[PDB]
Amino acid sequence: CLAYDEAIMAQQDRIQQEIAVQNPLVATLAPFSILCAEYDNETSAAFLSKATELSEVYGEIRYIRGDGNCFYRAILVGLIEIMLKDRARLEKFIASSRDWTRTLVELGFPDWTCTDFCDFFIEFLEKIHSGVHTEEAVYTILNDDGSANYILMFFRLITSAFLKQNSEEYAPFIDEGMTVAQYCEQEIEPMWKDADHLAINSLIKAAGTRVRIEYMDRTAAPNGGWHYDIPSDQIAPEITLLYRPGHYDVIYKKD
Amino acid sequence: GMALKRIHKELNDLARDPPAQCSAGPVGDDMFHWQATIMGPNDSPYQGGVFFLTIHFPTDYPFKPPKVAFTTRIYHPNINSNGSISLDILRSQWSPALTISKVLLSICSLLCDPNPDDPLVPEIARIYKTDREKYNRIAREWTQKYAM
Amino acid sequence: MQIFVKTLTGKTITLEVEPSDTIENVKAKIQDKEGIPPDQQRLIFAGKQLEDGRTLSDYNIQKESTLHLVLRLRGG
Amino acid sequence: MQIFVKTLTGKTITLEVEPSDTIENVKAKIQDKEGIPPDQQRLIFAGKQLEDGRTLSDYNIQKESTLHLVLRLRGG
Ligand SMILES: [Mg+2]
Repeated sequence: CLAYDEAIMAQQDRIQQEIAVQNPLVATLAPFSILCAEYDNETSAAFLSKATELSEVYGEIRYIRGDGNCFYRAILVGLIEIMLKDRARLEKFIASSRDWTRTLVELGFPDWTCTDFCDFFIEFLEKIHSGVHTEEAVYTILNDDGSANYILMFFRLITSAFLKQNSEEYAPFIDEGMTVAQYCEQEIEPMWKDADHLAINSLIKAAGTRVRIEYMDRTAAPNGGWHYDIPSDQIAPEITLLYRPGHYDVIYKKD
Repeated sequence: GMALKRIHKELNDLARDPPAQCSAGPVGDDMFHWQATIMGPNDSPYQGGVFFLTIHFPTDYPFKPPKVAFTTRIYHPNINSNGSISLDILRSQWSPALTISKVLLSICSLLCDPNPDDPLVPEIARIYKTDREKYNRIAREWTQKYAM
Repeated sequence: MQIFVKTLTGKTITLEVEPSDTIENVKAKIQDKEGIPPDQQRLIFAGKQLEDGRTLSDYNIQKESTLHLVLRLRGG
Repeated sequence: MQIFVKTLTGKTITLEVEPSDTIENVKAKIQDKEGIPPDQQRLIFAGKQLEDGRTLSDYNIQKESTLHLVLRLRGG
């Protein structure tokens, strides 16, 4: 039955619509108290405890839509936020993105579609650099699905490329019956696919950034909570993310 | 918007470098609906046939797959009587890096080599597997009747 | 506690669960009522795909919560 | 016996284990060396995830076998 597979596709689309009405792709900043207000001592004491402790270090959270793309989206928001504060970094990232573009063709990615995503993202960055895009305009672009998802595809693509560059190292870490080639084509390149540690490691290293993940689960933790730095090697992290089971948001230190 | 811009690029590339056996494009003012044709492969029981298909691009293309169905009836384990096509690229394994050209190539390829894993039309799959002489006869008969 | 599981057709299945029940446990429970193998079930709550090894509490699923049951694509 | 656990940071962790040790026991040993709680660990051998209640002998893990460790970081 294919009314079967088509009916599932239609259902998946309706579920995504349901989430989209409730939450933007990229929220405005909220104070950390809002995260704490999701929890209470009567029904979610462990999560409340984690959130209250994190409030000592973090002042704001930026909610990212849970549409399967949240890790890639949190990272690109993080990167673009650095580039808005650091013009030299922006200029360098433009030159390096042009390198990723030639690197994709060299590795045999589909020619024109992959270059189309690269060019769109590069033009977007060039227009921030030239001042054609204001900060307000940038957040509007990141919330407009068509342009936002074009940009996000660049990040999916470099994630895939880095894995393929390093396939021998990374092959044994895959646990779902796939080669690195198959994993890329099924789990990294398509939209709406969750990121696991393998994909997370790849994106961060491919983008040349440094991330701290605050691991907010229910597990009793040493003072300050569980967290992980990627790469793990004593530079301060450039991006800080909040991980709760199944989802990533972006968070911001008080100082 | 971005979907329309992408669809224009898909059309340009296909006009300039079409997949073997395949043609396609908009039927009217709406860029989101195309018609396509596939010539039955040679050395197949579809030889001599011309098979029509309908392509509908979603409003969030290329982030969701195009919808593609045969409008010409065809005898095949993985293509049903409504023209629905059982092909991973169209559903589970769509990615925005793929194009309508690659979809058409994949459909062609499927006509020459049916997928035996969980077939859309089990009866026809059995006949393909166990009685190729009969499968070829019926496929040729339907080609003559619907695709000529 | 009571949670609801909404299927493809709109049909709502009511389940009785503990917060510490694993998602795998919840899928076995759904198998008991609809006869759908757990290997074919995906559960979704608030955008999140629910992991077999995790608990309902891990996702802050409360009383009267509604999860989506989405079956896996068969292909072919 | 000795076994090796490769990580995505490129570090190899060496562990002292018995065939009768559970996967849970192995994760506790990784915590002693690396500080990752067992509930945040995923261990892989022969390209599949290992279950906590099973032993190293159940999975044919033996002298000088190599496992791969990732963190439970799946998210959308
Ligand atoms: Mg210990």
